[PDB]
Amino acid sequence: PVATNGERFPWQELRLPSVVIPLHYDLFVHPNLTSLDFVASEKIEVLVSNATQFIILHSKDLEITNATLQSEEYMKPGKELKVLSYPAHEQIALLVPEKLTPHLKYYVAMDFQAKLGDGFEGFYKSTYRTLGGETRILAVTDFEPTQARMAFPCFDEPLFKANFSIKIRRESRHIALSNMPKVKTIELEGGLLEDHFETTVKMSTYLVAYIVCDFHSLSGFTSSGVKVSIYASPDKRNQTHYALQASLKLLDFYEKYFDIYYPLSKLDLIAIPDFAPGAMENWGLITYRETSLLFDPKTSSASDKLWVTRVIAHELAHQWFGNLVTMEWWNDIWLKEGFAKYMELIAVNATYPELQFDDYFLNVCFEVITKDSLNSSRPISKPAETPTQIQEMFDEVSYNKGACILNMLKDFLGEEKFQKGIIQYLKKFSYRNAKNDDLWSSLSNSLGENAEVKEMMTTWTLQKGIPLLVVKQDGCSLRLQQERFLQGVFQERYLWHIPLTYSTSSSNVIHRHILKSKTDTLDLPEKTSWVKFNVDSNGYYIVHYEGHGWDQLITQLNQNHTLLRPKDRVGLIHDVFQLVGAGRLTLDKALDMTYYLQHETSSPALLEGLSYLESFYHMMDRRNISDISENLKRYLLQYFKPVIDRQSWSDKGSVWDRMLRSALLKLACDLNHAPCIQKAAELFSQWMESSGKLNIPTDVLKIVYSVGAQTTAGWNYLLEQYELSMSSAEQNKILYALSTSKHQEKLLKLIELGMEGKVIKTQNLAALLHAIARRPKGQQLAWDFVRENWTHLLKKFDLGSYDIRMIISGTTAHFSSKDKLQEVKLFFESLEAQGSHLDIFQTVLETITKNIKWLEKNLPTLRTWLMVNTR
Ligand SMILES: *[C@@H]1O[C@H](CO)[C@@H](O[C@@H]2O[C@H](CO)[C@@H](O[C@H]3O[C@H](CO)[C@@H](O)[C@H](O)[C@@H]3O)[C@H](O)[C@H]2NC(C)=O)[C@H](O)[C@H]1NC(C)=O
Ligand SMILES: *[C@@H]1O[C@H](CO)[C@@H](O[C@@H]2O[C@H](CO)[C@@H](O)[C@H](O)[C@H]2NC(C)=O)[C@H](O)[C@H]1NC(C)=O
Ligand SMILES: *[C@@H]1O[C@H](CO)[C@@H](O)[C@H](O)[C@H]1NC(C)=O
Ligand SMILES: *[C@@H]1O[C@H](CO)[C@@H](O)[C@H](O)[C@H]1NC(C)=O
Ligand SMILES: *[C@@H]1O[C@H](CO)[C@@H](O)[C@H](O)[C@H]1NC(C)=O
Ligand SMILES: *[C@@H]1O[C@H](CO)[C@@H](O)[C@H](O)[C@H]1NC(C)=O
Ligand SMILES: *[C@@H]1O[C@H](CO)[C@@H](O)[C@H](O)[C@H]1NC(C)=O
Ligand SMILES: *[C@@H]1O[C@H](CO)[C@@H](O)[C@H](O)[C@H]1NC(C)=O
Ligand SMILES: *[C@@H]1O[C@H](CO)[C@@H](O)[C@H](O)[C@H]1NC(C)=O
Repeated sequence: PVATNGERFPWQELRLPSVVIPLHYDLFVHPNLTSLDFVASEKIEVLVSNATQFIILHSKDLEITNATLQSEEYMKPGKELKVLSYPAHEQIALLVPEKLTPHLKYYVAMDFQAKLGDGFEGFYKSTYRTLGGETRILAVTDFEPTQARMAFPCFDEPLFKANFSIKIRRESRHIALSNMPKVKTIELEGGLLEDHFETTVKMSTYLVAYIVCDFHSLSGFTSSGVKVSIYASPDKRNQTHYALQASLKLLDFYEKYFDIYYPLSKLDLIAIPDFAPGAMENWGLITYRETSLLFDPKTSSASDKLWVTRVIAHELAHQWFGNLVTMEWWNDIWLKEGFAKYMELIAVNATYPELQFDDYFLNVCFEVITKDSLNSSRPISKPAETPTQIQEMFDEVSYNKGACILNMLKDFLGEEKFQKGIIQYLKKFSYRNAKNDDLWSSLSNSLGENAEVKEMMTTWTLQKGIPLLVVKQDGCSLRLQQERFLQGVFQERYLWHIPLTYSTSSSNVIHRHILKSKTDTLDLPEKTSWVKFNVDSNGYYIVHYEGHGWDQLITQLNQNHTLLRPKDRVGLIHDVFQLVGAGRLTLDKALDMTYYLQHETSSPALLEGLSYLESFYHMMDRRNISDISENLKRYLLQYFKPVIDRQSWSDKGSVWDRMLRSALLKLACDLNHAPCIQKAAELFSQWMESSGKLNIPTDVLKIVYSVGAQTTAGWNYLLEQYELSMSSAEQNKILYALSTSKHQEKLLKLIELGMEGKVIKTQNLAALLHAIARRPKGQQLAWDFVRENWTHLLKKFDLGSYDIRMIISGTTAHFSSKDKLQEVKLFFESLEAQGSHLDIFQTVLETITKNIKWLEKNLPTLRTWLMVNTR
């Protein structure tokens, strides 16, 4: 069953056969950054197991021109092979003239060439702007999951590990980096230089990497002698300082924490200009977006600092979770991505406790629950096959839900027993691969009535959705049922092994009960006012207090809120508003709970609460529901006047202090509070008049620019300043500010530039569209554009890239009318070209219907509740 030139093709599965295992790759690459193409050769030391007529391996968009097979027994230098190509599985078959012999080592050699990548995949070209306005080319790799094969032919599944010796030829004006450090640089006849790189460790193909560029570094050494260097564009070297400092502290932490040294002499962190993902964990050569790594204190803010620290810690943790211990197959991608996200917490809490990152980790878990509460959610670990359905595994479920469900398990086993379990996991499967079950046996065993942790996690990993815990308190006995939590019912299948954590009014001691059933009972050792299940919200479930249970907790908040823990509070605020969407509580209960927030000073809770009230304002503003929006404006500005007026247009104070400032000054300026608009307007006007000279504090930088962008003069100068900027973070904030214009031609212009890709890089287009679509003046525009340019979009990105998923989601999911639901339905059916299908078509439809339902069921309550206040 087969093509191309002619005949049958030996192997039919899209997975490779087990029979021939690579041990080592010699790989020579000769890129040309004027021609924008490359020539290359490799030699794959392979080991046969079963006898065979055909070697099979991956290759894509590669012209193969010579293919020889040598041996050491057998047939010494050396015989030629025939190449069959089968693009539909991205495979090529090497036909041999002789049934190869078991247990012997051969050498597969091919010459191959291709144009440098045109997109964000395989070995591609990126560009950057010099301070002088020069444009400069570099070449870079991104192979995850399956684009190693676009750069050199190989056994491109992450189970087929091997050693890699890379050689790279280059002009004198460039450097070459790769996974390993550079052993030597030999000069050649014609003036060109060639760099030789230490042979790698055993590793998967998706992590192999190499770059050619004219970047400058800053370097440092960890206590363990590792040479960390931070590579970036030449005129951006000042911005590499924080990343160096942090990575140093972080690698020290990770080394000790895991009790496993980082194996390589060096670890490079490079800031690539055209970079689709946030970062990529390429062993010893970690590639990052400039916003994931660079930092300029004149222009990056607290949040940016927190983000850069977070991604650095994420990618450094990958060096152990992923690279050192790789998953067997892409179905279990979370073992890498989830653990890496979890370790951000542990590592950043340890190295940078001033950042208060653990309060922010709750945020990330809650934002998961929001998407995980629909029918069309999926498990963190489900099977995967085709080139599309592997790319579908890359999102936030396999990632954040992963990290939260791990964070739960830390709490249930304690930091010390959890740590010891992953130390053994890492050591037991070092330089090797591991399944889901291999992790659980490692965490249970660390005699003997059993931790049977497998059973507990089978239900959190391989099963969809999230539990709701309902509790009734009749005097001194507690009723406990569990249900699947959905966002529209009145579920017939599911059941979790959910550890529980309750506290009471009587004492603040944490008692623990587990559970492995639909129903259960537990009596408390006291009569008491309230119970609060899920302490600090370290579990990944939602609590509903049926009977008077909710009302007690709200009267507790209004009386003396500090008798609940500050994380206990954010949990309750969250849960209440979600249960309104569930139809288990009524909106007035939720809105009444927001009264205490004029006394709340824990910014976690205060920001959470405000986010719901701001969320409602924006729902109302996008629909033209003026009477409610104008009331909700007025409520937010009068209630919360004290805390708004207490805010300095400054960079002063803690991290949460600075984030609260940015939030509240944004809210005030988004709701047209004349004092905040006039201050912002002054700061911008002084700035533009001085021509970049004055300094807007970084925490009000978005606010000042966005207000400034309402005048035509300001918008045009901001777009100009965008192109000249040397901070990708300032640029980010400028792009937001530009996308808050009311002028339709201006919003379109931004989209057109983002298509064009020269001034506003294409990597920013999805976020840009979503920025526009969020607002009432651009929600239609953005929608029209995405439909009318679907073909035009799908040249620039493949579906289902993260980029395409966020273009669909970001232009549609905020809709909340029956009309627009139909428009989206229509458009989604229309895409039964190859288009249909993606999982995100369903989840958008369910998201829009959720908004339809929420409005019909709760809007008149929101209207009256606001009118009750005004009296
Ligand atoms: C990728 O392709 C480039 C051309 O597109 C090539 O640049 C060229 O390099 C040669 C020397 O290496 C220059 O020619 C020189 O040599 C001849 C004698 O053989 C002399 O007649 C000339 O005076 C000169 O000394 C070309 O001038 C040069 N082209 C330019 C404009 O720079 C790159 O070297 C290739 N890159 C790699 C790394 O493969
Ligand atoms: C491929 O990588 C492996 C490690 O994954 C290398 O094996 C190391 O070899 C040295 C010298 O024999 C030993 O001291 C180490 O114990 C090995 N590493 C570990 C930690 O197991 C091997 O050198 C590489 N192979 C090639 C072809 O160079
Ligand atoms: C190779 O050998 C073993 C027998 O030892 C067999 O089980 C395995 O299937 C063989 N590989 C194939 C697919 O021919
Ligand atoms: C394949 O191309 C190489 C280029 O290095 C050449 O030396 C060789 O002669 C070619 N193969 C054969 C069998 O001629
Ligand atoms: C950063 O500033 C220092 C001193 O002010 C200067 O020497 C250097 O050129 C600057 N670096 C960059 C990349 O702008
Ligand atoms: C946060 O960090 C400190 C150590 O710096 C520790 O006392 C505390 O237990 C940590 N919490 C978590 C979630 O690890
Ligand atoms: C959830 O919703 C619809 C209708 O109830 C159902 O057909 C669908 O299969 C469910 N979601 C998925 C993708 O399982
Ligand atoms: C709230 O309760 C705390 C703890 O007893 C107490 O210190 C404080 O004075 C109380 N304040 C109010 C507002 O009742
Ligand atoms: C939307 O806003 C416009 C401008 O204020 C207003 O004229 C119109 O009444 C609103 N649309 C509807 C149908 O309410």
